[PDB]
Amino acid sequence: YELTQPPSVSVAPGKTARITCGGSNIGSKSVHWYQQKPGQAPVLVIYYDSDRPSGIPERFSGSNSGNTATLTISRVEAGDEADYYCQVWDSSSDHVVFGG
Amino acid sequence: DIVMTQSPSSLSASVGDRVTITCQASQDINKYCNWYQQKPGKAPKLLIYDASNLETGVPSRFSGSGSGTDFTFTINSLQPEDIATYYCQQYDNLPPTFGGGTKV
Amino acid sequence: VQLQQSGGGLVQPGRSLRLSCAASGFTFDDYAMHWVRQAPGKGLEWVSGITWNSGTIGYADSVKGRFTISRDNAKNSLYLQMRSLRAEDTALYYCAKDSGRKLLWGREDYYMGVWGKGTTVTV
Amino acid sequence: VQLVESGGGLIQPGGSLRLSCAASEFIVSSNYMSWVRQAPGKGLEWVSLLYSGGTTYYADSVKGRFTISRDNSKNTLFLQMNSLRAEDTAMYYCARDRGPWLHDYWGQGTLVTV
Amino acid sequence: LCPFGEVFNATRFASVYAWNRKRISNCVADYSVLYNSASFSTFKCYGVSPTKLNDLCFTNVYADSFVIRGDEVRQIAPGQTGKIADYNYKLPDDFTGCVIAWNSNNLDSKVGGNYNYLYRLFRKSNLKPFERDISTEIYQAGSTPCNGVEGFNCYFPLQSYGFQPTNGVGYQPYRVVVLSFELLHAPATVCGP
Ligand SMILES: *[C@@H]1O[C@H](CO[C@@H]2O[C@@H](C)[C@@H](O)[C@@H](O)[C@@H]2O)[C@@H](O[C@@H]2O[C@H](CO)[C@@H](O)[C@H](O)[C@H]2NC(C)=O)[C@H](O)[C@H]1NC(C)=O
Repeated sequence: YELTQPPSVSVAPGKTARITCGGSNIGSKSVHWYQQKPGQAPVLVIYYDSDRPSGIPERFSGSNSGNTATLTISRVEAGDEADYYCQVWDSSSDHVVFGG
Repeated sequence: DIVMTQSPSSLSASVGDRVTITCQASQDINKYCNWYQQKPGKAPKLLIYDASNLETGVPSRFSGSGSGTDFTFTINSLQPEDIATYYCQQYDNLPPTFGGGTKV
Repeated sequence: VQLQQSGGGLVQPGRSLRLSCAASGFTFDDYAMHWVRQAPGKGLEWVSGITWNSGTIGYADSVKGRFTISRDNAKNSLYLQMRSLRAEDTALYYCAKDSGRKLLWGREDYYMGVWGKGTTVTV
Repeated sequence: VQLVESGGGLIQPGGSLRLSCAASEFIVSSNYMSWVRQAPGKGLEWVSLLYSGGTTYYADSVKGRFTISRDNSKNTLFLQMNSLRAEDTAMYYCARDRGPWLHDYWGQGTLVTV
Repeated sequence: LCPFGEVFNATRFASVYAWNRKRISNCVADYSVLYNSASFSTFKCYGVSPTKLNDLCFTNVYADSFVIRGDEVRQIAPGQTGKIADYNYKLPDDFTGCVIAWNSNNLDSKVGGNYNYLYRLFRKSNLKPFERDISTEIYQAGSTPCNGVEGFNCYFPLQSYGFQPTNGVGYQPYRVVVLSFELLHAPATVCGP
């Protein structure tokens, strides 16, 4: 529910990228990652734990750990930098939280 | 039919005293308990609806609370204008039933 | 698939507005629709959502007793009756589509795979 | 807003009398109009309720003998009391109900004696 | 077989005013298991027998699902009068089908209450049978017209049920499923085992 991802990623071109989603007992829940480029509608980079949708680059890799889900982008191509959000469903709160 | 037992009746108090009218129902009227105020020789006017909500215009002195079977009505400050008769209505069952009434 | 939107315009504070989201391509009655609003220079926020059988998933804590969401599977139309708008409501409202499985015996999870261009509302 | 009532008086037992409930700033075709009577020196008791669509409900004591109808031409509510007994002597009010039996606004009232 | 589980086992249910209509065709409908289940508190059938459901075949069977409070299950009948039977969901006088209701206090009732389930209270006319009205416009309660703002004589046409676990019998949420067996105008598609 209390999703928290630091807004500071400055991965050098070509190097592996890692984005962490902070949530209490986040391993039990399913983490969904979204990417929104400026002036563009957000897209679904990753929906389930380490489960990619069709027609996306292999770079985006997810790993929902016990307490901190991680979005890893290996072999970062030139550009392709935008805002990334992790969202989960809280059954107790009965509303979707997108974090920040 | 739900019996809206209302007590005390013909209650009299000094200015400023708080009066707590208790109106109990035989069956669960979960939150449906209206309170009406009838001035002498005039039609009654509603004060509290759903036994918590205060009708627009009504002074904040009047207040109602309670749910389930037992409900309570409080005029708080006893304004001299408050002298009237108060009724409790279930308005939920098909034969809506008014209480006995209190001659405050 | 395409999700056309309409009804976005400047609204005086305290008034009401209705947003419509026409849907085409996919089976409207076999997926869950969501309303997501994004303030300028801010993150995403989940407003409302309705499942396949016209069952409202829920509302955000802020917009709870003011916004009512409805759908019409006959004409593939999603609606959001905004009411009593305030300054905070000013944002861009997307019309996303959940691509998850049918929710049965609980097991509720939502991932909005398909989005659409939103209609800005100004208060 | 106002609900003027008229048509009271003295009626021979077993006679028929119809009351009138004039309305202003209201549409009798809506607003869940109703009638509430009060016996002299007694408590209130519900009599009849008219839905906006047309559905009517009557109290068991006044069932059959009492009929409620509306006239949308002039925004008036009518209560045709076919048969009158000694108990029917009371004060009749027509009230606007926000819900089914909320009675937010009340009429002036008319007196009926049998 | 036939898709009936999703109707009777959905996590969420539609509201009365916006009741969902599920069209069922080209299936083998086993109504016997529904009647066998003791969970369904109400299984009243009009113009048909529970055993004849499998024996007699129909086509274009519709399923209407909505949640109402306990004491309003009586208003779901071919001939009835009520605020939800005249403005939310009205069955035809010649209705031929079964109405299925069962308590769901453990699922729908929120501890603090929610606006997920709500019903229409104000409507000028009476709904025709098998008609739904999802319009949300400010109701006008008098001569003076009303704008978008709502105040005196300006009422929102919908009110929300106060479903809570503390509510007693007669106010707890009850799932209601209405099965409409349309006459075999077309070739039979929904036949029993
Ligand atoms: C609706 O669900 C009930 C519950 O059964 C199970 O519910 C979940 C826990 C999950 O395990 C589902 O796969 C199950 O269906 C059904 O009731 C019984 O379901 C079992 C399934 O093995 C079946 O053998 C029984 O005969 C069912 N009891 C009956 C029919 O009385 C039910 O069938 C489901 N569908 C409907 C329309 O109610």
